[PDB]
Amino acid sequence: SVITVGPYLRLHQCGLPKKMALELFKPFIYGKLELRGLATTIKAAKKMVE
Amino acid sequence: TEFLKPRLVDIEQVSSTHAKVTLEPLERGFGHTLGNALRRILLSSMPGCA
Amino acid sequence: DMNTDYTLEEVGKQFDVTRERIRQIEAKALRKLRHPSRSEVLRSFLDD
Amino acid sequence: KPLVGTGMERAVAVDSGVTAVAKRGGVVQYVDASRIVIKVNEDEMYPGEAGIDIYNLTKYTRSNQNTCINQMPCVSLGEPVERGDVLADGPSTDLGELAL
Amino acid sequence: GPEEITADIPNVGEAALSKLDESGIVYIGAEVTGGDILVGKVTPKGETQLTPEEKLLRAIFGEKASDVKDSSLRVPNGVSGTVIDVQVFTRDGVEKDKRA
Amino acid sequence: VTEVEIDGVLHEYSTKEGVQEDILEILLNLKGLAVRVQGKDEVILTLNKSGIGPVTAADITHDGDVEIVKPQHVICHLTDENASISMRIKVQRGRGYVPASTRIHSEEDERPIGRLLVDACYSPVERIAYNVEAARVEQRTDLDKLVIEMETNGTIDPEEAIRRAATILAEQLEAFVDLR
Amino acid sequence: ATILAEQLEAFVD
Amino acid sequence: PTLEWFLSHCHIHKYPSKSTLIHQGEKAETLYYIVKGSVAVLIKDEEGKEMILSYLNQGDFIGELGLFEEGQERSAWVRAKTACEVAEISYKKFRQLIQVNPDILMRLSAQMARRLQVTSEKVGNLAFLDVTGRIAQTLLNLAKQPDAMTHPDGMQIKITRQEIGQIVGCSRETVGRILKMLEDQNLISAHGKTIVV
Amino acid sequence: PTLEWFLSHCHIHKYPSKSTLIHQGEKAETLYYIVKGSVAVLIKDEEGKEMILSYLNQGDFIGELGLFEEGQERSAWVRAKTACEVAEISYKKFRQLIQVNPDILMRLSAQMARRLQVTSEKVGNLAFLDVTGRIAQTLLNLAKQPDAMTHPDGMQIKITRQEIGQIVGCSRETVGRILKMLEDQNLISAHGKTIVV
Amino acid sequence: GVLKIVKVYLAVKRRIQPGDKMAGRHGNKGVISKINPIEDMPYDENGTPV
Ligand SMILES: Nc1ncnc2c1ncn2[C@@H]1O[C@@H]2COP(=O)(O)O[C@H]2[C@H]1O
Ligand SMILES: Nc1ncnc2c1ncn2[C@@H]1O[C@@H]2COP(=O)(O)O[C@H]2[C@H]1O
Repeated sequence: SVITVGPYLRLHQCGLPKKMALELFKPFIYGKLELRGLATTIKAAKKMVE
Repeated sequence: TEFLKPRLVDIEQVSSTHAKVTLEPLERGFGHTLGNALRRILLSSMPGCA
Repeated sequence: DMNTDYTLEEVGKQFDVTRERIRQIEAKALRKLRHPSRSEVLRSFLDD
Repeated sequence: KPLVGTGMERAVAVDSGVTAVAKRGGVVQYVDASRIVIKVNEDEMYPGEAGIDIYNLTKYTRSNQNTCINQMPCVSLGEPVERGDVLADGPSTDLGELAL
Repeated sequence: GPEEITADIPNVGEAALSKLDESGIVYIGAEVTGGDILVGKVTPKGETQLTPEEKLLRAIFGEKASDVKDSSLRVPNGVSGTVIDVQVFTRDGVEKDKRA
Repeated sequence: VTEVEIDGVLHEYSTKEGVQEDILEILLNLKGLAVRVQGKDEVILTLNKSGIGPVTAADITHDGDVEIVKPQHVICHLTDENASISMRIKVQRGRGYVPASTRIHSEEDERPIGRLLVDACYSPVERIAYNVEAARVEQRTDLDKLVIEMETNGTIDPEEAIRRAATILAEQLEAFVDLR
Repeated sequence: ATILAEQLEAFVD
Repeated sequence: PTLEWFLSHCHIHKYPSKSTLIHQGEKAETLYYIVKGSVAVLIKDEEGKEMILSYLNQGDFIGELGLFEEGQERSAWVRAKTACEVAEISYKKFRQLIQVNPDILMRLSAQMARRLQVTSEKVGNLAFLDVTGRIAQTLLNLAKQPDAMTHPDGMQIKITRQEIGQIVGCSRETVGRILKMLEDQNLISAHGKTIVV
Repeated sequence: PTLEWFLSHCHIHKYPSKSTLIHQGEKAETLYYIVKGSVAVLIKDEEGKEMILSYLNQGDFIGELGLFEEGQERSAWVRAKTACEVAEISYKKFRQLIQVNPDILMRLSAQMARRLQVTSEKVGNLAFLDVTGRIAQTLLNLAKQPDAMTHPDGMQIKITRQEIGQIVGCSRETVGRILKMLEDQNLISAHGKTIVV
Repeated sequence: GVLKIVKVYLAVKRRIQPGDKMAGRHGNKGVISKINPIEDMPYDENGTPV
């Protein structure tokens, strides 16, 4: 992505448009939804994502 | 009208005099309003003996 | 579970005879499973 | 527009060919959100021809680089017109002068 | 055989169909977003087979099918906008499907 | 205004016969509009009109329980005489600039065609300043007087707003006195 | 904050 | 004519046989109209047999039941005996068009009157007639059902002692024997075909 | 409301209890409406044996299926079990009133939907249940219809056996028998009134 | 092999956000890192802010 500044930030921190991490952290979430069982399996997980 | 307010979240108290305040939530555009008028009156209106 | 797909006549020639009452068993099994208590682990594969 | 100029900018806005001009001075007959019609002056009019133009305009359309296109009048109707003048400004144009 | 287009699609939510004509095509004025359908196109399909597990699935819900495939147009992922204008081109020799 | 809708049109990018403007230019002639609704947080007004010449607020269908602030917030111009216009204009009450893009984002309630969403800037205020002159008491000349200059739309009483300032400031000040 | 409320006793009115 | 007007708003989805179109308990969101074909209603004994409430032909609507009210789920299973085309429109669309158009409610409510009327007829034939009387009532009333091959002495239909049962309600062998009995009264004739002599 | 504007030009009668308004076979000529009270709608077979198919309360229309088609015989006996205020509307002017105002038909058709639902349940549980289950569905639904008192933890009802004999249309002696057989099960406690735990 | 063709156009609009690049007439590039509520904007004697 294009970039910019966080003047407030500290060292370890970094701005992140969230969709990026969102789609990039999907199977974490799918294991996690099967774990919660809101999405008992993964079709419904993606549905509920939508 | 659909106002918001903050709740005093904590008084993290180091000492009797040296002390913190957490405070939230606010609508945006006020933390500086507050801090401005707060510190103005505190700096520019207080009685005492000397 | 197998590389096979066993079918009708052989069963009689293997098990004993029967063919039609198998069908009848089949339908009644659809009864006891279909009733929306076990049909839901499929019901989103209905959407497959 | 901008506000500081150099002077050329009028002379630029024309020979893009990006919008109509007054081929022949006249008066506006008809106006539309898409088009216009004029009456040509007699002296400019030639005998066999009726001497009226139409100008049908460029609405929302694309480039190679695929951005909007549109044209529209800077004028009113039932009013005189001198020749060579403009009819309609463009996506970045104003009174025959660029506006980006 | 010849491919074809019409509203008829299998395994549909009428949500998408709500905006498509009898020829299976969007009406103007609408707004759309990624994953919506634009035209229902389909292609003559052959036939195949499946695993015993999906067989077990289709065997109790009674899942039934046809011999044709979907090849329908959709909005790309991440995109949305307003429905304003279109066109169709058809052979001199091919029947111009009604709305053409 | 938060929405408008009209006869004869689908989408903003369309056009019309007998008109100078586009749709949206006229929408922008409307964003600069003022209303003083009395009882209601939302209405629809209506309009119908025909005949060559400008179309202003004078032409519209006013209901008596709302004060219009201008007759001549200019809107459009009829170029041709046979043209006619007929629209309805939904106004709400609110504050700020969550301009109904927020609504469609929040609301995929399946609307019909025609309903022109419009951006909302409920905020009435336009300009403001203050000056710290010296509130005269014969002794306490360190006292200060504040003169606040203001500019807004119509729709607004000054002392209404002032006492509302007092109201909400004190409401929050509760949390500074009462809740500790 | 109390004293500010005391500043504003004029104008809740 | 009014039908084609209705269909002008529809999506015709086509369904081969066995297409279990509706499942009872599905929510009701969609109206159906038979464009082409005929279809079977079905209700299941909660563990065992399901029974055919009736058969339906061209000209009529399906899923009308849930319309007037929210949270209305589907009443019965609905399976494609034959391959069929069904027209698809929704609710409020439909409510709007009823504001626009009359005569659908006329025809369909009169047909509901026939529905409840013949349901009374079947409740009566259930209560009063012994089973031979029931089967014989069926033998009459289906010769006049428009599916009857003209036979110069009687009416001929290709029932195989199966749907006579589902409509009457009985085991199949005893239907064999009471046909074997109506074989003896010069009323009926058969080869798996059937003729009402 | 709309109600009174309808009624103000209707020939109001007060019909006391048991009065046979309608003898079916009569040729339908006038629409009625229960302004107040309660009525039973019922039929017979030619040997005399008769069945109640419904009762209708204030808020309900009857003579409603004859209105549309001109000159067909009436459909069932309709006899006021109570002192009932009835409106009376000849069909020829009621059709004028429909031309003057629609939205009179959604509600009749909704309740015909309800009627055919429950009648389908009648025919089903007929096919299904030994009388035990039939009494089961009965005492359930009568503990659900809006005349059931509560016994603090339990639906009280007292709509006594003479009446339920006619509701299910069956011998009350077996009703008492199975009711005793359900008091064995303790789900019911019944003496004149039945209390459903 | 081609039998008839359809084509369509939608319309899309775009509005301003950080990361969107910006400049004038001197090489004077720049990118947005923030957009300011008008209150905390500095401003003049006449309140007419920047
Ligand atoms: N007794 C009956 N006779 C004829 N048709 C019926 C009967 N019961 C139900 N149906 C139809 O079967 C359908 C099943 O569910 P629907 O809600 O779609 O609407 C129902 C009616 O159209
Ligand atoms: N099986 C039934 N269950 C409930 N009510 C019925 C039944 N059959 C007929 N009715 C009622 O009896 C009425 C007789 O005349 P209608 O056909 O006008 O309308 C009929 C319904 O109101």
